[PDB]
Amino acid sequence: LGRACFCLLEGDKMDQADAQFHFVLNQSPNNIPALLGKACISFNKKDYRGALAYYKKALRTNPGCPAEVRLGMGHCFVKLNKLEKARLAFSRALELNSKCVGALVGLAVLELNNKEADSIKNGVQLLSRAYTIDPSNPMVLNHLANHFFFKKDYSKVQHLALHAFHNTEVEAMQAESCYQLARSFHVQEDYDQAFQYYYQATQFASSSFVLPFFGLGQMYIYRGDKENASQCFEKVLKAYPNNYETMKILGSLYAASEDQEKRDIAKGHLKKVTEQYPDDVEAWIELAQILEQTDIQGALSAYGTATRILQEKVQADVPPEILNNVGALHFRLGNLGEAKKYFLASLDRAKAEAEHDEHYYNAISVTTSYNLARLYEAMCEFHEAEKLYKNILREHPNYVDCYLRLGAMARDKGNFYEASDWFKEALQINQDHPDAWSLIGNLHLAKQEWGPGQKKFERILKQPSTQSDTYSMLALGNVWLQTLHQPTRDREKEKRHQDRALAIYKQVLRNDAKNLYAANGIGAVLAHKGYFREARDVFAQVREATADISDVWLNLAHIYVEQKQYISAVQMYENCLRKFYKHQNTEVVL
Amino acid sequence: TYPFDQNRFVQYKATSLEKQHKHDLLTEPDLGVTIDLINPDTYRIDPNVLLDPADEKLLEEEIQ
Amino acid sequence: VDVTRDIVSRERVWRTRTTILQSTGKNFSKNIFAILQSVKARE
Repeated sequence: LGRACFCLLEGDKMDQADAQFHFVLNQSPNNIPALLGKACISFNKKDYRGALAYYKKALRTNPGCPAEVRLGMGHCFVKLNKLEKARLAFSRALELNSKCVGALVGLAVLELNNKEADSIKNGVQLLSRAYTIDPSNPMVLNHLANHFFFKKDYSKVQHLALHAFHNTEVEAMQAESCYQLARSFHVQEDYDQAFQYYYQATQFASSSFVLPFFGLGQMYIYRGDKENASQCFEKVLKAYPNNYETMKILGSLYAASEDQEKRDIAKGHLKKVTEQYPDDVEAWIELAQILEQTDIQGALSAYGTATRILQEKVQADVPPEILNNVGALHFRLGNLGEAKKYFLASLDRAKAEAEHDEHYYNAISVTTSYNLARLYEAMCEFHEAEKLYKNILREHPNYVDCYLRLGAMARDKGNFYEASDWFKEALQINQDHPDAWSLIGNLHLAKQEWGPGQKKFERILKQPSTQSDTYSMLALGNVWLQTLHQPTRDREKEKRHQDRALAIYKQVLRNDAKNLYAANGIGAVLAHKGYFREARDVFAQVREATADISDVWLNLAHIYVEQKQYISAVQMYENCLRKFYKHQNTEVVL
Repeated sequence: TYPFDQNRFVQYKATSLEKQHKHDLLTEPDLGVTIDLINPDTYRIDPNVLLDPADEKLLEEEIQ
Repeated sequence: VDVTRDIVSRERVWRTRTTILQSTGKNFSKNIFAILQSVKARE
């Protein structure tokens, strides 16, 4: 016994202690605490069956025990929800000795299940009597601490939670002590210290329960520490999913774009809360906030009930950021007119944000007007588009996209307009701007005699800050392919050009397998290499990938007429004619 | 984007997730009893033995 | 100016240039590079 109880003090040689106790039964099983010390070892190995097997032998004999063998009986009955037996064991423990603490605190936790039912007997009889018979008991100190938290006594919780921390030495108890001091200073907004308490609470005993993990994760919202918030909140879902633990990962949305590790879980939480309603308000906002990459109709539906949800709690006008974005959705839909109405009422609601230069409704109106001018371009109301664009540029000339959509509008008229000059001054205001810089050479695509000169005007932002630029390097491939179909291939010149375009296409192949204009380029150059049976297959791939590429319609029918498959070709020619572009495209009928 | 409040604070509260937790009793790692074969100076095994009705219904494992 | 960072922060881009070129399905290029090597086997 001396060496077996020596083992439990140090947390090791525990099966050795059980063996030396079982050495007692094979030398002298003449009294029960010889085998009850086996059962506490079994209990601490989470074997409550092996505990209670020896624990049946306690109460049949009941040696001289003021220490209440029935106390541990009830605690095993606390395990695996044998509660009614736990109550009866703690009761008879109190009848043998009401002075003992374990029975009263056991029933205190036992009635911690019902707080709204039987509050007072938990608070005073179940707890304050345990505080009376021992004011140094870190259980009852922790429980009066969390009661005082819920009773909003934030003073004496910090009187006695420190002692509840120091008087205990096991990790989970001092984890709960740090956690409770952390929740105390959290609602007291002393978050720097309470953060440390949350981290210590997690670090002491982690597998116990997940509230310290939640405390750290929400504490990482303080001080911008939110990277570990996601990692720590993952264990909350590893604990068990709840409505609570959706919104933390939803609002803490490191999912920006093409990042499914935060985005698929965002989808799961969003359809964890969409069916729910724990006073859902913004739940549809962060629904649609990821839906803009995805299906647009889901975003529409989210905004639809989101428009409603701002009206019932108070008849509050929808903020114009919502209304601008739903008009932006309808822009890529057929709902162009009510998209315009959305932008109008967006600008009005921004005007109704009369005093909100913190939120900068003026800047929101700037981008809203940008969207509305882009819409007027879709109306082909280029007059009012000019008006809105020059209104913004006369008030924010630092902006570039309005500066070049104007240029694009005159590009529709032609190249050497102020189209080309707005484009060049967009580089003058911002030479770092890759979109405008690409559009510079896009102008030069009109001048194909400026073919070999485009190496320089597509080299300027081949600086590696801009690299990798798939769009530009495919433009290099395209200006390199227009070099072909010349009588100099036999002179190995266009063969070198074919292989150089092939090298560009291999490069864009390796850096992107899923580009389709690339594969169109490979198939085109090998078709120029005379491999047309080797071309319809590679074009078939981009054909299922997306039919809505005007080029591949032509290039497939070129193969068809190369097998003289006219009755497969001209139909797909006029299928290419089903776009609203030009009633007689010339090269297509050629 | 929407200007979301930074939710650095709990007011719902998590109390549904909190009081659902039933709290362990680990005051003494051998389950709140001094384990001793010397302090039983007394024994009820002598005449007469004592066994309350609550004590018989705790002598069962699960018989309800 | 403050308007520049003021707008480019609060807006969002869901539609760029580069992922137009990339296909919305999953069309890998091993099949493409396999036939690329296969035509080289005719070479």
